[PDB]
Amino acid sequence: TVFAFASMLCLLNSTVNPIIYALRSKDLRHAFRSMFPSAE
Repeated sequence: TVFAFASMLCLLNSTVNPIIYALRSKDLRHAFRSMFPSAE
């Protein structure tokens, strides 16, 4: 689904990435705001 990539990129990238997350660690950045349970 490269379209999902181009989309997430156009979105998650253009709207927040060329600042700090860039794209590395982004994987955790949003997942953190969308996944991290903080159990341990």
